This record gives sequence, C-alpha cells and structure tokens, in this order.
Amino acid sequence: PHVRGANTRDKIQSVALELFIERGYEKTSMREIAEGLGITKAALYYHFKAKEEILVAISQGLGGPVDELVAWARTQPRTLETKREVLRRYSEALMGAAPLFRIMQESGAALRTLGIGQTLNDRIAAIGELMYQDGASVRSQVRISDALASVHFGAFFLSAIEGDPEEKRKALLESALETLDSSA
Amino acid sequence: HVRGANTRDKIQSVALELFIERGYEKTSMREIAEGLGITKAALYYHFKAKEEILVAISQGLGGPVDELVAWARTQPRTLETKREVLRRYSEALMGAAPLFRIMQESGAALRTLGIGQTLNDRIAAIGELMYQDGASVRSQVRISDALASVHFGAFFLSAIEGDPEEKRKALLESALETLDSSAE
Repeated sequence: PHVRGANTRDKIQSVALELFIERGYEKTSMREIAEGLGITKAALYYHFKAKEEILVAISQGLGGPVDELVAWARTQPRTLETKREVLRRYSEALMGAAPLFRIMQESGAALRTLGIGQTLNDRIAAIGELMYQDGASVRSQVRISDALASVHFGAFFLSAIEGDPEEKRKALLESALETLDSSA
Repeated sequence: HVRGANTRDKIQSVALELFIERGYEKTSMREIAEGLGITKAALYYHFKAKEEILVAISQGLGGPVDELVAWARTQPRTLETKREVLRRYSEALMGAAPLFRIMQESGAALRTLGIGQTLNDRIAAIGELMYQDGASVRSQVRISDALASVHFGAFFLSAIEGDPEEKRKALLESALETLDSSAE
C-alpha cells in the first residue's frame, strides 16, 4: 500500500462519499476529507486536485454495472425485446448510484457538476444508442426516448412518493415499459 | 430613466438575444452594455453579475407557470384538471426553451444555484397539484412519471432531429397516456 497508489485513492472516495451523504456536498471541505484519512492535504491533492474531481470519480465507480450493461447490449439482435431487457437492467443498474442521486437533490452544485459532466453524459448516451430506432418517425422516436428518460430521472421524483423503493422501482419500470410499447 | 425598471427589462431582453445568437459563455458584460448602448456603470446598477441577469431571465420566462399554479389551485382537483395543468405546463416550458438551451450547452462556467432555486419552487408547486392523497403506489408513480416526462422533456428531446413543436406534441401525448394510466 503506497500513499500514491490506487488503494489510497479508493479510500479517499469512500470517506468523501460518507462526508457528502451525512454533512452535505457543499458543506464538506477538502480539509475535512484529508482529516478523515489522517493524511495531509498535499497527499489528498496528489490524487484529486478539487472536490468536484472526487465526485466524478465516485460516479465512475458506481457506474460499473452500466458499462457492463452496454457490453451485453451491443451483443444482442437489436430487437424490441432487446430494448425492453436493456431498460430492465438499466433500472437495476441505477440501484448502486442511489446515494449519488440523494446528494444531487441536496446540493445544486453536485447536480450541475455531474449533469454537465462528460462521463455521466456519455453513459446515458451509450444506453440511448441501443434504444434508437433507425426508421422511426417523430412520434415513435419521442416515445422510446420517454421510456428511457422515465427510468433515468426515476431516482429524483420517486424520493418522497412512498416508502419502499423496490415497489416504486418496479412500478416505475412497469410504467416505463408500457411507454416503450407505445412505440408500436 | 436609466435607473428605472424599463431599462432593467431592456437589459434582460438584450442579454437574452445575445445569449441565443452567440452563446452564454461567449457573451461578456461589455458586449451586452455595448449592444444596449449604455455604459457599464448603468449595467452594473441593475445586475452586478452575468449570472444575475440569467436569474431574472428565468423568472421572466417563468410567468405562465406561476399563473398556471394560481389557476390550478382554484380548480376542482380532478383528473381532468390534472390533464389541463399538464397540458398547460408543457406550453409554459416552451417559452423557457432558450433558458434550457443555455443550461444544456454552457458548461461549468454557469453556476445554476440561483435559477435552480426558482426552478425547484415551480416544479414543487406543480407537484403538489398532481399529487393524489388516496392513490396507490402504482398510481402515484405513474402520475409523477407523466409530470417528469414533460418537465425534463426539454432536455432529453434535444438530440432528436424532429421539429421542436412536433416533439413537444408527441411527448405531451405520451405523458397524457401515462397520466390516464394512474386512473382506477
């Protein structure tokens, strides 16, 4: 274990994530993160030069199952049944990023840095590649985009609806599948 | 008359034009002052930051939605009313399209902590109107699905090459079907 290795980098993201959830993203300072590891700010800055860089690295790690989904989806016959299973697995892949959506709702700065971030915007762009219909007109193309966007933004409006998220995730996935079927 | 509200609205109208033609990041305070014809001293008397103008532009374009909330609070709180406010909320977001285009094209230079405060208060006011007390978990999710589809519609429909109004028409109809799915 080196102070400039990968294990200390992952250890920085873990404590910073805890500091972001409990105390807030905007209220967490780089000094508090360095005090969590017990190292100096110079050792923190070697891996991440800014607080936004830590938040992006957290999104890279919790987006693994999304990258795994793109690998399996690009090896499929590209049918309407294929796009349905991609929408099911995409709803399941976003479970790991649940505390990330919680932070975006708390901090508007965390919302802007991640929403405008190129890495997170590339994930949903890759998922949209499998959802795209070549010969679809305007009506059909908007409805297949509505089915993907409904699952994408699901973690935002499903926050204060009811209690259990699994029942709400299944209901949102069920309603979004019907909009996908509306492409006809 | 340079200290009055007529010039203030003239600053917002001129700045909004320049933000569309050449972009928000490519527009400076000097170009807005020269485009209007007044000194930079007169500009900074009304707005002391470029983002401060965009906050006032967001509130100006959020006129119809504010009046839609006031009208819907005096309505019988039925599914037909929920379809009417959902159909009118789509019309209100059409006016704020240049604002959403700025947020989507501008990067980290734009801090959206200001306009996000008013944007969250509008969707929260609309959300309280779509909310249903005696609804199940399934019907509650489908209502928020119809609202979130129209809300974020100006963002996930930007890449489709269709006509801007035609894309809004198709998305509004798809959300209206999802809204009717929550019935019974």
